[PDB]
Order: sequence, then structure tokens, then C-alpha cells
Amino acid sequence: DSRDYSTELSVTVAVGASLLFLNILAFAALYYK
Amino acid sequence: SRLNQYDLLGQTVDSGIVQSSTGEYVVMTTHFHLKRKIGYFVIQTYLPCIMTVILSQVSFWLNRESVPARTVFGVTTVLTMTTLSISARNSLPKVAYATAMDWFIAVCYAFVFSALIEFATVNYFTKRGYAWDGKSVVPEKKKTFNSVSKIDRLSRIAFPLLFGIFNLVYWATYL
Amino acid sequence: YHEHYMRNSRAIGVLWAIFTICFAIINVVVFIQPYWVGDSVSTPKPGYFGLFHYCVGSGLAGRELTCRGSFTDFSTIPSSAFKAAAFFVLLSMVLILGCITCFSLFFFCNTATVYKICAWMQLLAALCLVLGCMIFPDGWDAETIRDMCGAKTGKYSLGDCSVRWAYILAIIGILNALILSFLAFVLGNRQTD
Amino acid sequence: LSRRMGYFTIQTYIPCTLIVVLSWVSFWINKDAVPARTSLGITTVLTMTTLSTIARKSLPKVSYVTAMDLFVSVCFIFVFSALVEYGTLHYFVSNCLDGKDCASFFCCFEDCHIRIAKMDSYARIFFPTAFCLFNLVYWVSYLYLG
Amino acid sequence: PKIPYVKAIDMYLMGCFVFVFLALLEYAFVNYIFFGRGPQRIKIPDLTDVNAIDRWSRIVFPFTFSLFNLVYWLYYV
Ligand SMILES: CCCCCCCC/C=C\CCCCCCCC(=O)O[C@H](COC(=O)CCCCCCCCCCCCCCC)COP(=O)(O)OC[C@@H](O)CO
Ligand SMILES: CCCCCCCC/C=C\CCCCCCCC(=O)O[C@H](COC(=O)CCCCCCCCCCCCCCC)COP(=O)(O)OC[C@@H](O)CO
Ligand SMILES: CCCCCCCC(=O)OC[C@H](COP(=O)(O)O[C@@H]1[C@H](O)[C@H](O)[C@@H](OP(=O)(O)O)[C@H](OP(=O)(O)O)[C@H]1O)OC(=O)CCCCCCC
Ligand SMILES: CCCCCCCCCCCC(=O)OC[C@H](COP(=O)([O-])O)OC(=O)CCCCCCCCCCC
Ligand SMILES: CC(C)CCC[C@@H](C)[C@H]1CC[C@H]2[C@@H]3CC=C4C[C@@H](O)CC[C@]4(C)[C@H]3CC[C@]12C
Ligand SMILES: CCCCCCCCCCCCCCCC(=O)O
Ligand SMILES: CCCCCCCCCCCCCCCC(=O)O
Ligand SMILES: CCCCCCCCCCCCCCCC(=O)O
Ligand SMILES: CCCCCCCCCC
Ligand SMILES: CCCCCC
Ligand SMILES: CCCCCC
Ligand SMILES: [Cl-]
Repeated sequence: DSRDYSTELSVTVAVGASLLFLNILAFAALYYK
Repeated sequence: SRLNQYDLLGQTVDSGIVQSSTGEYVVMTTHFHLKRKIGYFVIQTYLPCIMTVILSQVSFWLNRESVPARTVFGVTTVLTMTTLSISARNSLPKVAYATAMDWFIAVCYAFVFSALIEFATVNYFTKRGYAWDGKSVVPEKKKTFNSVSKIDRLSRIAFPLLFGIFNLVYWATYL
Repeated sequence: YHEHYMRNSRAIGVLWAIFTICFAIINVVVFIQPYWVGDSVSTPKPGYFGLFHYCVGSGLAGRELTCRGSFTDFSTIPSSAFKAAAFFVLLSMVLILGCITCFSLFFFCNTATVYKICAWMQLLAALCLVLGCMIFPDGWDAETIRDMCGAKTGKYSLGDCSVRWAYILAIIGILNALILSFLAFVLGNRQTD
Repeated sequence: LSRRMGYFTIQTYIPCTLIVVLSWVSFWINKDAVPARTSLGITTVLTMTTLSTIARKSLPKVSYVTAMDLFVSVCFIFVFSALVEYGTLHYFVSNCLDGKDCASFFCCFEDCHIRIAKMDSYARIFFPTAFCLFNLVYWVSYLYLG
Repeated sequence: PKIPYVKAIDMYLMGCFVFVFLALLEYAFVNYIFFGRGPQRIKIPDLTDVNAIDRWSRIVFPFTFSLFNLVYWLYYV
């Protein structure tokens, strides 16, 4: 097996970035009076 | 016959050929047919479980105001069924699949649990904390008294009927 | 204007609940799955290890991954730092599941106080997750970890072994937990208005 | 080899779950029914103590918690918590730029305890929610993730 | 010893279990008679009076248990 972890790391970081993006959007909804 | 558990019905004698990587071999075969004795498990396991279920269902015939009494029935019958289940399973070969007696005990345990839940539902709708005093007249719809719970009246028919039909189908299936 | 305010409050609260559930799933996954660290091309032996569970190869040009380590057993864990990290991550799991339970309190209790309760609970869960993530590399000096990765690996030093998806997922969980806690605080205050 | 779960499902998992449910039944029993609720709680605790005996009958005396041990332990804590909940309820009933400050934007030091009379209302949904969440994490963990 | 068939001791234990079970049913019957049939308003006494049922049980349960003991011991000894 090709013992390299880039696509796995890439997709995990993509999912994490999506989650944090949605949560900062939640702050954008709140803090905007 | 040195058998305590079983009864030897008979024997069947035959012959055949068995294949192997080394070759074909003649095999003389006998088959002794055995039937387990049921009376011990009836007197020891099935009957006390049935009587415990009957005791659990007996709680429906008491007045709804006897909250500690009916709670004591429910939980102590649960404990008794637990003890009976553990004892019945202890004297049995340690098989990881469920046998017929396991299913019977499970259904009885569910029936006892359901009787306790039925009492809980009945007590949730009890209004007055005092039972009928005997002397005072109850005007059918202290001055006022709680009516007999229609949940109790329905359970008095439903629970024994359900247990009876379960017993009928169980014993018809396995016997 | 008030109805827009209330509808946005409701929608943002629902979204905060979904993201809380997502973070709880992340916490369970990172606690269970043993892919915090992984072998490399230059590693003496193959395999991987997480907080408590570790699998290592026999070393005969195959997998034959012998596996050992369960959190229920406090001895198979390679080092005390690993034990502390596993305990902290478990406590974070318990805290976040406790907030998901406290979602039930929304029926009766005032919305602000329950929002603050999950806010503090998620902040504490994030603090526990940070403590676990900081304490976990301390245990890389363990003789089993050294035997896997090599002699160069040590305290706070990856060496040949490389971090796999679970570690970065835990860091993402840390960030997510902090921001969810702040979101809960501001939501609880914005209900009061 | 893979073990079969039919006997364990029938014998200890389902009965332990049912005993936990019967412990929850105390929350719907009316307050001031002190003997009933106390008897229910303590006898459910006794029944869990009885049930926990058969958890390790098959196994050797290993010094780590198995999945069965964990399930039984958590159910025991659940019934213990129900009884302690009723005890607490009975005792307390018988007798700079973000928005404001670090006491009103956090710790609720404005009134808060006061509302203890509604502890049964909380426990009616809190206890089933906690047990259902525990079962979801418990069963998903031991079957799919690992 | 595990010897699965019915024995004298098994019969005695079953008999005693039946007696305690019957006593519990007797109380249940008394309770239903007082509280169930009430609001609608040795030779067995009338069912109406709960004290009559209790006195009948007081007389009869020891007598029936003694009869069971006599039959058991004479049949087995
Ligand atoms: C209080 C009033 C006084 C009551 C006094 C009675 C006291 C209690 C009864 C009996 C005690 C006698 C000792 C028990 C002895 C066991 C009974 C017995 O011997 O018959 C067995 C029948 O099994 C069987 O049909 C299995 C069935 C067992 C009986 C129970 C089935 C019906 C239960 C329905 C549920 C209703 C719920 C109520 C809801 C209202 C086998 O025999 P059989 O020759 O074939 O040999 C077969 C060979 O394998 C060795 O037995
Ligand atoms: C797989 C894991 C399974 C997860 C399952 C978790 C389930 C956990 C158990 C119960 C949740 C209970 C939620 C109940 C929410 C109901 C809240 C409600 O009734 O509406 C109002 C809005 O509240 C609010 O904005 C608070 C919003 C609460 C949001 C939480 C519920 C969302 C659950 C959506 C499920 C998504 C699943 C997706 C997973 C992939 C508040 O009322 P109210 O003004 O009258 O009071 C004011 C006071 O005077 C008296 O209460
Ligand atoms: C597991 C949870 C399940 C939840 C089940 C939920 C089932 C459920 O909701 O029950 C409601 C009802 C309550 O039963 P219940 O006997 O307690 O009825 C009340 C009781 O009689 C009170 O005494 C009455 O007041 P009072 O004495 O005169 O002062 C009151 O009338 P009122 O005050 O209005 O005048 C009555 O309402 O009974 C059914 O209809 C169910 C029949 C089917 C039962 C089927 C049983 C097998
Ligand atoms: C064997 C399983 C049986 C399950 C039967 C569940 C039936 C419960 C129906 C709830 C009825 C209801 O809403 O009224 C009770 C209280 C209302 O508050 P209160 O004024 O009556 O004190 O309502 C509440 O405040 C909380 C009610 C409970 C909601 C959670 C029920 C979860 C039950 C699942 C158990 C496994
Ligand atoms: C009370 C409510 C809100 C939270 C309950 C927390 C539950 C889900 C926690 C408490 C203890 C935890 C367990 C502790 C140890 C182990 C052993 C490990 O090898 C697999 C995970 C497993 C089996 C955990 C699964 C989740 C768990 C059961
Ligand atoms: C885990 C639950 C245990 C069993 C609890 C049973 C009690 C049920 C009480 C609620 C019955 C439904 C009430 C309907 C609303 C009403 O009209 O009062
Ligand atoms: C050691 C724990 C025993 C279990 C006790 C359960 C019931 C405790 C009730 C609350 C106790 C704390 C209240 C203190 C107030 C006071 O001074 O009386
Ligand atoms: C209703 C509240 C209780 C919630 C928990 C329900 C799950 C009880 C566990 C029953 C044992 C299930 C066994 C699953 C494994 C299997 O059968 O293969
Ligand atoms: C898809 C993997 C799910 C893992 C379990 C999630 C539990 C969420 C907390 C109840
Ligand atoms: C097995 C429980 C039956 C309940 C009928 C209402
Ligand atoms: C499962 C028990 C039901 C009781 C009658 C509502
Ligand atoms: Cl494990």
C-alpha cells in the first residue's frame, strides 16, 4: 500500500474548514445588529 | 438405562461409506434416540414464572390509592422474576443462543414490567390521595372519591388474555 | 423587526444544535479511531496508534498488525501522558454529550440559562480537548512508541512518524468547540435582548 | 471465532434496560408518596445489584472493564442517580465590548436553587435522553467504529 | 444435586410456594371485595364481610397446611 496521507488529510481539512466556515457564518448572523 | 435427564425411545442401526483424502472407509453407525424429561423444568421453572406473572396481574384488582402497595407488587415481582430467570439459566449448558425457556422467561419478564408500567400510568391519573371510606356513598357519575380506573378495568381483561394466548401458542409450538 | 429577530434566533439556535451534534460526533470519532499518528516510508516498523490503542506490524513484508490497548485497561496504555490525554478526551466527550442532553431542558427552563449552561459546558469540553491534545505528544518518549517510530522520536518530537487524520480532526474539534461555546454565550444573551 | 449475543441480549441487556426504565417510573409517581418512591428506587438498585452478578459468570477474572461490565455499570449509575434525585427533591421540598461583563455575559449571577420543585419535570426527559445518548454512543462504538 | 425429575423435596417446596401465593391472593380478594364491590353495595362465610373472609382464612390456612403436611409425611415416610 502507498503509505502516503495527503488526500485523506486534504479532505479532512476541507470538511473542517467547511464546519468552521458555517460557524463563523453563525457569528455573522448574530453580531450583525 | 442409566439416564436421569432423558428417556431412551429406541435405536436405529445402519451402515455406510465415508469418503476421505486417504480413501473410502466402511462405517457402521447406530443412532440412539433420546427425549428430554419435561416435568422437572415445569415444576421448577415454568410454574413459578407463571405464578409470578399471575401475582403481577393481581395488582390490577386493588384500589388505585394504594400507591406503596402496588409499587411493592410491581418492583418485588420484577425482582422475583429476575431471581427465577438467573436460577433457571444457571442450570443449563452455557449456550450463547436463546432457547425456548429463555423466550418464555423473557416474555414473562416483559409481562411483569408491563404490569408495573400500567400501574404507573394509572397512578398518574389518580386525583385524590384518600381511598374510599366504606360508609360514605359514592355518587356514580369525604364528599368525592376517585372512580375505578378504566385502565385497570381494561388491563384486568387484556393482561390475562394476552398471557393465556401466549401460553397457548408457545405450548402448541414446542410440544 | 421583532419577528425577523425571533425567527433568526430560532434558526441560528437550531443550526447551533446541529453543529453541536457534529462536534460530538467528531469527539467520539477521534477518541475511538486510532489514527492520531501513522508510520512513514522511513519508519522502522509500520502501523499506527491513538490515545490508548496501538497497532504495529511484525516486520516481514506484510501487515500482520498485532494490536493492543483499550482504555478500559489502564496498563496497556504505553505511558502516563497517553492515559491523561485519553482521560481528558473522555471527559470532553462526557461534557459535550451532557450539553446535548441539556438540550432537553429547553422545554421548561428559560432559554438564556440553558444556552449559557451549554456555553460553559462546551467551553470546558474544549479546554479538556486542548489539554488532551497538548499532553498527548508528551508520551511519545515511551519505549513502544520509540520502538515503532525509531530512536529520534521523543517528547514533542514527531520524528519519522506522521500525524494522521485523527489528530488534525481533534485540533479542528478544539477550534469548533471554542467557537460553538462563544456562539452559545452570544445566543443566550441575545434571547434576553 | 465470533461470539453470539442472543443469550446476552435476552439475559442481561434487555433486563438491565427495563430496570432502568422502571427506575425512571419513579419520576412520574406523585411527590409526597415517599414510601412508594423510596421503595421503588432502592429495590431497583437491589435488582441491578442482583443482575450485575451474572455479567462475569462466563469470563475469567480479568482486571479490565468489558463492554458488558460497562453497560451494567452505567445502568447502575442511572438507577443510583434516580434514587439520589428523589432524595434531593424530597429534602428540598419538605424544608468589556462584547456585550456587558464577566458575570452577566457568563455565570448567571442575577438570580441563580430556587426552582427545585420542578426537578421531576427535568428528570422525566433528562434521564431518558441521557440513557438514549449513552446507548447511541455505546452501540455505535462497539459495532461500527471499533 | 442436579437430578432433573420431581422429588419429595420439590413437591414440598412447591406446596409451600402455593400456600404463600394463595395468602397473597386472599389479601387481594379482600381488598377488591371491600373497595371494588363495596361502593356498589369449615363452611365458607359470606363474601360481603371482609372480616369474615379474614377469619375464615385464619381458621383454614393453618388447617389446610397441616393437612398437606400430614398427607406428605404419611405418603413419603
Ligand atoms: C391454587 C390451586 C391449587 C392448585 C394445585 C395444583 C398445584 C400446581 C399444579 C401441579 C403440581 C404437580 C407437580 C408438577 C409436575 C409436573 C407436571 C407434569 O408432570 O406434566 C408434565 C406436562 O408438561 C406440560 O404439559 C407443560 C405445561 C405445564 C402446565 C402449564 C401450562 C398452562 C399454563 C397456562 C397459563 C395460564 C395463565 C393464567 C391466566 C389467567 C409432564 O408430564 P408427562 O406425563 O407428560 O411426562 C413427560 C416426561 O417427560 C416426564 O414428565
Ligand atoms: C444522532 C444524534 C441524535 C441527537 C438527538 C438529540 C435530541 C436531544 C433530546 C431532546 C431535544 C429537545 C429539543 C427541544 C427544543 C424545543 C424548544 C421549543 O419548544 O421552542 C422554543 C425555542 O427553543 C430554542 O430556540 C432552542 C432550540 C433547540 C434546538 C435543539 C433541538 C434540535 C434537534 C434536531 C435534531 C437534529 C439531528 C441531526 C443530527 C445529524 C423554546 O420553547 P419556549 O419558548 O416555549 O420556552 C420558554 C419558556 O418560557 C418555557 O419553555
Ligand atoms: C406507556 C404510556 C402509555 C400511555 C397510555 C395513556 C392512556 C390514557 O391516556 O388514559 C386516559 C384515561 C385515564 O384513565 P382513568 O381511569 O384514570 O380516568 C380518569 C379517572 O377515572 C379519574 O378518576 C376521573 O376523575 P374523577 O375520579 O371522576 O374525579 C377522570 O375523569 P374527569 O376528572 O375528567 O371527570 C378520568 O379521566 O383512560 C383511558 O381512556 C385509556 C383507555 C385505554 C387503556 C388501555 C389499557 C390497556
Ligand atoms: C415504556 C415506555 C413508555 C413511554 C411512555 C411515555 C409517555 C409520556 C407522555 C408525556 C405526557 C405529558 O406530556 O405530560 C407529562 C409532562 C407534563 O408536565 P406535568 O404538568 O404533567 O407535570 O410532560 C413532560 O414534561 C415530560 C413528559 C415525558 C417526555 C419524555 C418521554 C420519553 C419516554 C421514553 C421512555 C423510554
Ligand atoms: C451521561 C451522558 C450524557 C453521557 C454518557 C457518556 C458515555 C457515552 C461514555 C462514558 C464512558 C464511555 C466509554 C469509556 C470506555 C470505552 C472503551 C473504548 O475502548 C471504547 C469506547 C468506550 C466504550 C467509551 C464509549 C462512551 C462512554 C460509554
Ligand atoms: C419511562 C416512562 C415510564 C412510564 C411512565 C408512564 C406515565 C405516563 C403518564 C402520561 C400519560 C399521558 C398524559 C396525557 C396528557 C393528559 O391528558 O394528562
Ligand atoms: C454524601 C451524599 C449523600 C447523598 C445525599 C443526597 C441528598 C442531599 C441533599 C442536598 C444536601 C446539600 C444541602 C445542604 C444544605 C444544608 O445546609 O442543609
Ligand atoms: C427506550 C429507552 C432505552 C433505549 C435503549 C434501547 C436499546 C436497548 C438495548 C437492547 C439490546 C440490543 C442488542 C443489540 C445487539 C444485537 O441484537 O445484535
Ligand atoms: C457515523 C459515526 C457515528 C459515531 C457515533 C456518534 C455519536 C453522536 C453522539 C450521540
Ligand atoms: C405484554 C404487555 C401487554 C400489554 C397490553 C396492554
Ligand atoms: C405497556 C403497558 C401499557 C399499560 C396500559 C397503557
Ligand atoms: Cl476497546
